[PDB]
Amino acid sequence: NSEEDKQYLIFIKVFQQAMKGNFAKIYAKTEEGKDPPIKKKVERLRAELNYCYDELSFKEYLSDFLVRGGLNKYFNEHQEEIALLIKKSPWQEIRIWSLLAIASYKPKD
Amino acid sequence: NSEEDKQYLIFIKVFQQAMKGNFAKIYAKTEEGKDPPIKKKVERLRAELNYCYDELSFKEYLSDFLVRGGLNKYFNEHQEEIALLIKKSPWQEIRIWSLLAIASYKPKD
Amino acid sequence: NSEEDKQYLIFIKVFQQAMKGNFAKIYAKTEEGKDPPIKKKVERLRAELNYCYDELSFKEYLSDFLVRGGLNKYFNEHQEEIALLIKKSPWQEIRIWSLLAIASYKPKD
Amino acid sequence: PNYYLYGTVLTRYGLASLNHDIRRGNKTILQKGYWNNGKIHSFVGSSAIRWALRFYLQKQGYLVNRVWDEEEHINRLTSEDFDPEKFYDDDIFGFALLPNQRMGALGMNMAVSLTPYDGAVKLGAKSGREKDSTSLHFTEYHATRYQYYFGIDATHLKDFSRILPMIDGIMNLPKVGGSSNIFNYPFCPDSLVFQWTNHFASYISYCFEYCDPKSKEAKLSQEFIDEVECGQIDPSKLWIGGTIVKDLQQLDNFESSPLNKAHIYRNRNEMIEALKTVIKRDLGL
Amino acid sequence: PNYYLYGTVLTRYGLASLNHDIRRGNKTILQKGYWNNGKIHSFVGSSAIRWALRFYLQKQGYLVNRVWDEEEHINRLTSEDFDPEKFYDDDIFGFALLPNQRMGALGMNMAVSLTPYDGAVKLGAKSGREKDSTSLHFTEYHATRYQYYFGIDATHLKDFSRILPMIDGIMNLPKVGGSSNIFNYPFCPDSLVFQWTNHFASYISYCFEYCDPKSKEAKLSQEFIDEVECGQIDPSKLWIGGTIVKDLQQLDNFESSPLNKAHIYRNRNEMIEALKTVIKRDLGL
DNA sequence: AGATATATCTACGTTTAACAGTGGCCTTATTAAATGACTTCTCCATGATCTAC
Repeated sequence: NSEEDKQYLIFIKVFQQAMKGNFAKIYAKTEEGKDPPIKKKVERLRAELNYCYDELSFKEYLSDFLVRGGLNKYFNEHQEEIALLIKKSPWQEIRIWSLLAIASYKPKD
Repeated sequence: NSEEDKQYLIFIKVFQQAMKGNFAKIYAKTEEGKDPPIKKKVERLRAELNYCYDELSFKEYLSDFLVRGGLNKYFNEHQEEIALLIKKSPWQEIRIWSLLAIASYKPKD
Repeated sequence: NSEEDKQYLIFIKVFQQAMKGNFAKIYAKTEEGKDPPIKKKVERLRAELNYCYDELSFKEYLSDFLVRGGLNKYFNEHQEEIALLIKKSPWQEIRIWSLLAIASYKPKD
Repeated sequence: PNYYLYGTVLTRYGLASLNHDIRRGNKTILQKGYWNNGKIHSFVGSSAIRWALRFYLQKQGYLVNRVWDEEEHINRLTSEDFDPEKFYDDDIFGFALLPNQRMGALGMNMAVSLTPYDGAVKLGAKSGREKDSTSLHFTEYHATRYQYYFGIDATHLKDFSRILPMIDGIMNLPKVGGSSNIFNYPFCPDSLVFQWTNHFASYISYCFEYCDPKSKEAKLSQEFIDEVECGQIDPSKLWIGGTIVKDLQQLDNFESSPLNKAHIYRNRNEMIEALKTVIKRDLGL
Repeated sequence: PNYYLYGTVLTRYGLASLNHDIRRGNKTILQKGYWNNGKIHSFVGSSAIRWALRFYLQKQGYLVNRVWDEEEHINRLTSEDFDPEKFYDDDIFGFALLPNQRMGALGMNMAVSLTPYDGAVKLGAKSGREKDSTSLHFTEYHATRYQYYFGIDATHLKDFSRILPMIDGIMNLPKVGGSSNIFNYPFCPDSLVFQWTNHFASYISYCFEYCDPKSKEAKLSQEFIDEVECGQIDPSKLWIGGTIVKDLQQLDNFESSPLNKAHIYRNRNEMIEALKTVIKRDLGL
């Protein structure tokens, strides 16, 4: 695979780890009740991502989600590559990549 | 390639080193067996970064945070480039870069 | 290029040289094996910069800081440009530039 | 002698949600596509302006085959046998059965947004409580001026006097199909560039171009004027009117430029009256 | 001698849907194919421009064997036997009824789109709540400058004076077959590269290239300028006019390049007049 | 006049804490083409027979 495909794969894994962190925070914060909302959280995440209309707002939401996730091993191993990929590539393609990562989220067994 | 991207990457590194300095400061401040607040400090940093109302706001905060970081070599190497990048550029993109840096300091530790 | 950014950079250099003079003064003041207070001096400088209430406040402060710095060669060659830049521009912008210079002096030594 | 009327008029500044494309999700996608400089520009369908002119003709006498109900939201045909000799609608816009099929006297181009469209989205909610799938929705808008290009073959009209009502309607265009309830955008024009010549050669395409990202200055162009300076598009055949006149009169060397000796009227009504007089004189009405 | 006229023509910028191919489902695909760099471009067929030239010759008052009844939308033959001596269209475009056939002086190629086709589409729907199978539809459109190549043989014309009306028609081309109701795209030239030589070899075929993949810039191709530099394609036999003249004059070292000593005119009418004078002098007209 | 050691006072403390949205919805209808065309001519192979040398 070419370099761009590797960068895209690391971005997918980075987003998945960020969602791992956010879902862990949701589980910890709302342990009360029968079950915390995750399916509703996933639907809200999709709605927020589709809400973004230009590069500025979408990049703001993406960065905010990334920081909210926590430590990001995939984003640890690759700083400059993923940072340049985020800054350079058009925000729409980033939206496709984020949605694909959302749909590809492997639950922790 | 695309020296603007080089400046953006070195700014990410500068912000990471500044947060490293502030982490060292808070680790020095804490005493006894109390857990040093790092997750709390990171969340506080993210919340204050999101809170901003243009130009003076969040740029004063960026400069103050960089000063709080203390000795930072990456900013030492390149004075004029980073100084012009901070004075110029829309503040929202600088916020995006700083947030990224929040998510990309964790590679260091 | 972009002459106002030239004024901004020479202001950065003037502030760095003035704080170099102040650091030399305080190093001269101390004696014997006690660690000369410099990180504490940097913190004091930042705190005094942050403390200000527009116009006269922080302008008397910047003038006094430049005076206590000693003889500034860059200020000597650039009297008119520095004075005109200081008299004009919002004082918050000058404080931001000064904080950037606070973080910009380390490559000097 | 053959005669044609080519023109490109500019709309006023305001919000626009006139031509929702597909409503992908909750977002009623304001239809858009690439334009000058590769920036995405929102579009207003030319069929929308044709429908607006049809409605204008129907509203004021002017027998038309297709009557818009305005109550049942349906279109009624007075006579299925289209007769361009009698109806204004069949004579002007043409028809197709699937007979004569006409050709249409009026040729329209899709309206383009003079400014690129960034995201311009808007929320929508339905009161409070008891919320269903229809409660939350989004609508795209656009705060620009729209520009479109049209052309009529005067000779091709069955009744030569029918050119006057279309000019009156373009000057007084009714609501163009769109979200009038939420985004009431008047499509009346504020700057006109009309040419009335006897050969098909049709410059003055989308000349109005200002870019200047998010603004409302709406400068004329550089290429159109270039053309005017060079020698073609003779000023005697040009008609310019509207707010663009104010900008034009402030250009340097305007007194010596060939653009000066063109028909320039700051008021739109005066220029339209003069053009109507010229057309009536030329066509023998 | 043996004189021939070759040219590559570029059109203005606008929305065009002139060459719908066989439609699929509900969308009316406009014909497209591959071109430079492997990107899909939209093509307008040469038969359309030949029909437009025929219509121009019919309208201007020349004989024209094939009469096109606009109201009937039918084509009629003035005489069943083709007579290239008497009829302009039979002289120029040729015929084959199946003498019997003529080679035809005018040889034209397809009209390619200077800018690659992204895939922009437009939705159209019949108004009213009463909706049927023919309610909504999609029409494909393209915002591009179109470029086509043509070549004529002056000697092959039965009457040599017939070259003048064909040039006038090319510069004043009537509507090219398309959808003028919703995409009225003027095909009038705005930049020419004409060659009038006794040798046949032609190096001006598709000499136009885009500066940016989505833009209305229309700069001259590097190959054409380089070939003029190298020594072939004599500048004395070159004829360039239109909007590209400005870009050529803004090039560096233009006063030293061989492009300087070639016939270049900002106004297209002046260049056409000069070329027509040269042709009339060369062919004894 | 050249070479050399010395003297230059503040300063410090520069926020400690707790939170970084709690809820509900994430389009409801309808239409998913309507017509007609689906090459146009010629260029045949072979043997019997006519006819000129």
